[PDB]
Amino acid sequence: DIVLTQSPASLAVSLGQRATISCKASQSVDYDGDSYMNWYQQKPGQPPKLLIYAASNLESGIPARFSGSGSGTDFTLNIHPVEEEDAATYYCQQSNEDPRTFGGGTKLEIKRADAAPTVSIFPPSSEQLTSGGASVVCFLNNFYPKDINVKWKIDGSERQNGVLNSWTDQDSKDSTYSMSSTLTLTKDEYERHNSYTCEATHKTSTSPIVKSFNR
Amino acid sequence: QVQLQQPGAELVKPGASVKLSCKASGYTFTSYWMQWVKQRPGQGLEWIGEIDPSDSYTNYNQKFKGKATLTVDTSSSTAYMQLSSLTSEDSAVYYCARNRDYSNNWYFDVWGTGTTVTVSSAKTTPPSVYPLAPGSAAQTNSMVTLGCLVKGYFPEPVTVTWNSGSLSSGVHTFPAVLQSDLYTLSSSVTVPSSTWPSQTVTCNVAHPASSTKVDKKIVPR
Repeated sequence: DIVLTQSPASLAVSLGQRATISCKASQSVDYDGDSYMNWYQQKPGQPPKLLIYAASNLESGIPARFSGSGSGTDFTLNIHPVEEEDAATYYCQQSNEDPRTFGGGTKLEIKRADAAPTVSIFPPSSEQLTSGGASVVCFLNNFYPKDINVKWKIDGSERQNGVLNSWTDQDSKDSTYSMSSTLTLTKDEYERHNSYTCEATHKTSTSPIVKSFNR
Repeated sequence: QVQLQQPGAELVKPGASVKLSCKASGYTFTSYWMQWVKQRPGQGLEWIGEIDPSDSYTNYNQKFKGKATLTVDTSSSTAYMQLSSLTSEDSAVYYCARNRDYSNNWYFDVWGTGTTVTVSSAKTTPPSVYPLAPGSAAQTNSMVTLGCLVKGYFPEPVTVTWNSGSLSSGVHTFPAVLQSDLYTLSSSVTVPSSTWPSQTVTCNVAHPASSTKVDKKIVPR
């Protein structure tokens, strides 16, 4: 079958710049001067969306900043100028032969200006405590770049076990990222300590960003 | 309004099978072919096969011949796909999509909401939902961030909305992380300080596989 290869797998472009996504077919997907190459866009938690069909036909409702070109075995998807809402993953798909196949996909990221995180710390809820467990949560919202790390300090001491970290995908109107660190301990562990701290290390600061509370 | 609806999830035992459904509406069902696609995280998209609802003619991807069976019910406008002898490798999100023909070139213009299928001997576990209230400040901000902890559930996914969806701005939902055969996820919403203390803010969580729903109100500490 005809295999599609997309390069690269990840791309970072600045707002207002041009993003070029390549797609290589293993064999010609041409037929009567008609290239059977389709392009889809997929945002996190959403089904794929059709952008272009037959290689260069823009589906109705799709912004004119998107365009597709190519023939034979070489195809490209162009976005110029790139916008924030364009942060997503793009896939090419051929319909020349059976079986129908898709390319590996390319994740597009928008490069913007640095943004320091907004930090919030939440102590366990009374509801959770009754159950014998205790989870302390820290939110690191709307920052850029996505490079960041969190350290948990209990009574001045660092803790590493029982820490679950999760990042969101790039925001669609902001182009920033967000992340949450959750520290889970048993009710007895939590009740023997008084100071809970979560400090973040981000490039927008030479010294850590600290946020804490006392039981 | 053209629509393709699919159930949120299916939890199946290894070696068993399932019948995924996809209800169409807003168009002449028999007027277009129905496509089925498989999506595994990181792997990408994979085409399973197609079926013409007018005569039930099917076309399969060699790779799935003998694993998937496609049928349709022109009476209720529903398309079906049965997956047999499931294995861990069959865990994924399955989409049904409408096909369209342009100068012999076929492309899919409308996609279904997708169905998360999980193959495991593990049992369904509803989530434990907890409210995350700040409970402190120094009058140093105009906005306040509240949150909700959805912990210890299986399998994916869960749906989190704030005030039944009335609150959509300043909302962040973090992808679930699995630890010890159970998923944990959290969500945040940033509202005006004048809004919260007085206006009731609630977090609504739905867990399709367990058919449970939980609404937790955020009460100041």
